[PDB]
Amino acid sequence: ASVYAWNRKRISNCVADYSVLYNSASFSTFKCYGVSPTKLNDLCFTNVYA
Amino acid sequence: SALGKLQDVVNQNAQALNTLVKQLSSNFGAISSVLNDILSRLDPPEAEV
Repeated sequence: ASVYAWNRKRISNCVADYSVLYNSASFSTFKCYGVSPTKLNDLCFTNVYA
Repeated sequence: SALGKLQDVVNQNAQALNTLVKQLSSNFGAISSVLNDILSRLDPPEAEV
C-alpha cells in the first residue's frame, strides 16, 4: 500500500523465527529500537503489528 | 494511644523500608524498571545506558 494508506496486519498465535530476517541480506535497513535484533528469538510478544 | 512513642518509631522504620522497596518499581527514565527485562531485550551498548 501507499504511505498515506499504510497496511497494518495483526500477528498473533504463531511462533516466529526472526533469525531468517537478520541473516537475510536482502534488507538494506534492519534497525530495531526498543529491542536487540539478536534477542528477538528469545522473547515472547503480543500486539504484534506489521 | 498510650504507647504512641514506640509505635511512631516502628511505623517510621517500616515506612522507610516500604518506600525503599517501592523505589525499585520506578524506571527513572529507563525503558523498564526490571533489570532482567533490559538484559534480555537489549545489546550491551544500550543496555549499559
